[PDB]
Amino acid sequence: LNNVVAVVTGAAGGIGRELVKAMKAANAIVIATDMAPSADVEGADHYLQHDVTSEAGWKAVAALAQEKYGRVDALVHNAGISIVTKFEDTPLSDFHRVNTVNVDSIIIGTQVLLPLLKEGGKARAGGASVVNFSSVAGLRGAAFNAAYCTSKAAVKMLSKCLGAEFAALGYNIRVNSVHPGGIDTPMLGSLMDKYVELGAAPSREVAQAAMEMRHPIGRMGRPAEMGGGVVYLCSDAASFVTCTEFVMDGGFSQV
Amino acid sequence: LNNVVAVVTGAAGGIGRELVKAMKAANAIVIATDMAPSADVEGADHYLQHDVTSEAGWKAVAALAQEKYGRVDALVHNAGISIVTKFEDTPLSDFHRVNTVNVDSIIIGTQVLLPLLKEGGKARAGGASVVNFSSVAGLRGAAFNAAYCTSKAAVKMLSKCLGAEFAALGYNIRVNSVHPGGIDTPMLGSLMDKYVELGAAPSREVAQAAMEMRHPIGRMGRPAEMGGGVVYLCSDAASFVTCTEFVMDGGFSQV
Amino acid sequence: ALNNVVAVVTGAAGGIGRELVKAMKAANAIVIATDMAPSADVEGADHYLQHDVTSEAGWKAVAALAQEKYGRVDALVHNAGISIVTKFEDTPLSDFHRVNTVNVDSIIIGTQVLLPLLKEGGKARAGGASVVNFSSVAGLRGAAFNAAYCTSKAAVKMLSKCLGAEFAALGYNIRVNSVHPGGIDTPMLGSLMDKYVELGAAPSREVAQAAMEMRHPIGRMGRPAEMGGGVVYLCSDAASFVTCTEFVMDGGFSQV
Amino acid sequence: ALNNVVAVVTGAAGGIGRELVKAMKAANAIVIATDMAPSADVEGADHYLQHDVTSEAGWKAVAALAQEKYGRVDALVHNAGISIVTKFEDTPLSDFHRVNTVNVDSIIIGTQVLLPLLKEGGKARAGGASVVNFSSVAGLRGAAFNAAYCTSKAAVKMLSKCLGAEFAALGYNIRVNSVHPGGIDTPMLGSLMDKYVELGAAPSREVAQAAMEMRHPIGRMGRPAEMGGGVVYLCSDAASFVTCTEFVMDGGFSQV
Repeated sequence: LNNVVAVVTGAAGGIGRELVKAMKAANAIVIATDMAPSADVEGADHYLQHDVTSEAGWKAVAALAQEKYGRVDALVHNAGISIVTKFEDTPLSDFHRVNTVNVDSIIIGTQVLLPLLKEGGKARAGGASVVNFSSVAGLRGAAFNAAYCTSKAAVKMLSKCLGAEFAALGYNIRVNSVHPGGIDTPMLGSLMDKYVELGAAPSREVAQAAMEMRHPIGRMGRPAEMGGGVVYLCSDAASFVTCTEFVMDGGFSQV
Repeated sequence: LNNVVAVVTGAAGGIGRELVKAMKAANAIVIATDMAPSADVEGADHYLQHDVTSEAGWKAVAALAQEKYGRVDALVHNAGISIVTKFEDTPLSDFHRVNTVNVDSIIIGTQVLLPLLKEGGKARAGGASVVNFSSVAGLRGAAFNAAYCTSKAAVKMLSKCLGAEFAALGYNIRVNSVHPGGIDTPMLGSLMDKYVELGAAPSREVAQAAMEMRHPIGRMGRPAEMGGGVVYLCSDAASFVTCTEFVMDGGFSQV
Repeated sequence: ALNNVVAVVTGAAGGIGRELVKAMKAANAIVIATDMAPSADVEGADHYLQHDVTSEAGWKAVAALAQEKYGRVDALVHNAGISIVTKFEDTPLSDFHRVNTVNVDSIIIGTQVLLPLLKEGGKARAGGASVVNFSSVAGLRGAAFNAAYCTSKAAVKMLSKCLGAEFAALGYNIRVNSVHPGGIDTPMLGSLMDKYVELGAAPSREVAQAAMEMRHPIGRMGRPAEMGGGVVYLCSDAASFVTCTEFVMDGGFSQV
Repeated sequence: ALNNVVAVVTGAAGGIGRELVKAMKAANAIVIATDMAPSADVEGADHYLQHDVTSEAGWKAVAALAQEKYGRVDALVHNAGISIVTKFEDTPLSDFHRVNTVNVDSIIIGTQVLLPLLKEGGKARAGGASVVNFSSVAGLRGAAFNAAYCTSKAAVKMLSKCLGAEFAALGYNIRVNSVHPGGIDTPMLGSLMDKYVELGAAPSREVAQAAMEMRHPIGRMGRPAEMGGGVVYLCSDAASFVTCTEFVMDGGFSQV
């Protein structure tokens, strides 16, 4: 990932934090972001208090990189929220509230960074790499998981839309969705806990008697293994990778 | 489909009326609902003017089935929109306008027809049949169908999540998904005008053939051909057909 | 709807074998049910023939009748299946080959011998002649102790769409549809778990059946009867435009 | 991280095969490259062998070189391919079988005989060893005049969701993965578009060439070289939690 201007949202969460530091490990010129003021950022040159649900937010991202590097050669649409809760008890406003961050996190972003992710596509042979974080829960939907699965199913599909159309409009901006599994983040630290609140679990360790084993590979993911193809995608390695479904899920779904 | 109190939104759609007709030879009690005040909706047995995202509107359709029968066996949504648009020029409103008529017509409407749906699986062994139309475009990427495909993707996914959640909470309601290709409808129609106005297809003759040749069946799907697959869905012959990418394309996808 | 439809169903004296015939006759299309059984008590099945489905000499004899007796086939039904449950490391090469042979080659030879009698299907119903390839969720998804089995099914799976696409824009009118049945109750499936326990993967045959049923959101397995109308539908012309399809009748099992 | 990783590589003299080699020694992993070709100057490759993959002999020709010289296999590769286009109704079952053993059996004795060293390959390495099989677009979506091919590449796809799932639930650390490439311009994929005239698929050769080009949302025909990158990933332990799943390098083809 040499001479590549990047950016990554949500990179102060479990997966987020690593993606920045293992993208300077990739030696890409990262810019980090998160909802928060400012704290400890490793590798990344610059940070922005960011919420992928804030249009004005995003501009600040464009105008920065604009001055800062004058191009954008990567984009990891990452920041997103996972929720588990009774459907005939969930409002429509909850349903949007998920999409807001997970789906319309991708769009307003990439619309704002569109003048930029142009320039970046041109100055590299492989292209401007665009990475959306869907899931396995966007591949296979889950029970009591209704609005969380429809999120990553759009984060599945929007990608195809973004690769093929951008290809259409000439641009060389590769787009590719991302499909993790039941990642060990403190988010999921209290999401099995929410399978409990819906009865399907006597205790927290009996729902944590499902997620690892729905994986053949037999264990909760770790937020380390996830950067490996993320750099890959962003780099002229995956030059010929568009529209794709990049899946790292312990063989969760195949089975 | 004996003793089938069944609901058919957008019954004045190209596909709409022909499902209405093709459920009568099966001998079902149809309920035609649409945006129009009253037309000659051929086949139906009770007609409503029905805004498909109006919450209190699905309470006038839950009203009648409650009135006349006190059960809902089948639930078929249909009123589904497609914009053709330049992704970077697309309003988010208009992105927000499609998830609403389509994806968000399920989250509301089922809840209001849910009371009479848990009745269906008690009145019928083969259960209660909920059919959100998805489509091929909500399976696979299609540029300048940028705000249309993501929709039916969740329409693809939720179907799953609902159907799964209901069966996990021992409702006898199954939920499937129909995925028609470029169906000889006034929807497959004048969107080839949009393509044209985009200046994206040269002519409709071109546009016709691009949507003709992506099916190696050559023809683009007659609305009554989808009749069979709907019927099967509703029946107790489809009592093991839940949460399915049961297809009807003529060859748009698998190749 | 099955009118005028001369059909060939294999594995007829099987479970899903018996039932397919029943429902097709219940729609009232001329079944020509076939199996390896020397003779078979099959409700309605207008015909019965000892037919080895790997054997060419087999489909020959199928075709003799279907020509002489109707001079066409309107619905070819490869239901003829075996299942092999075994560790890849221990699975002989030929075990792989015995399976594919019976479940893919079986299918291949007759869509080649009965292909003549299918081209008239191209003619006798505009709604094409209905090829009904029985894959499975093994054809859909993967499994431990089902190596050769799933691979075999996924050839069936794929062969279908090859035949959906070829037989189409060659003018031949023939739809090829792929049924992928989920857990279906037979002294086939009611004993395919034994093996996992025979291996020892599961302690008991109760537990063999446990996660079996629960791996479908619906929570149970399938009736032989609950595999009925899906063939009928494919063989019904309500779907003249429905080919290359994985017709998934598994109880959502795959999708979640 | 392709360091202290002993590979094995088939279809070596093949055009992609060659790209795959360079792009893995310039990552500093320990190559054992294999092919049937009599003579091969396989750039990057530490060792070349003359190997028949429809042969446990050929496969135990590999095994000794990894037996004697090293003591493990960390990245076995199965890269051989035949790419037949045939009329379904002009494929003998033999021509069906020829495209089995080179394409599917090759992966079996590759993985039955090398299984010990795959295990030994999975002990020093974190997320484990990987088998990174080579299917094809054909192996996922369908296409005409690829009957025996698109199956053969489907019988890859699935075999490996079998093999992925069977080893992990065996307490080995020996991952199994697959790629499905799109249109890669090679002499391997060379004048095969002539066939799409000898039958009559599209008028000429260069509009058959651009007919293949058309489909691709990416717009262009890939390169042999491009595969290697998405092969250099899967093998490394930074692609540890990638198993059973179908890593895709097609250029958008499948996705629209």
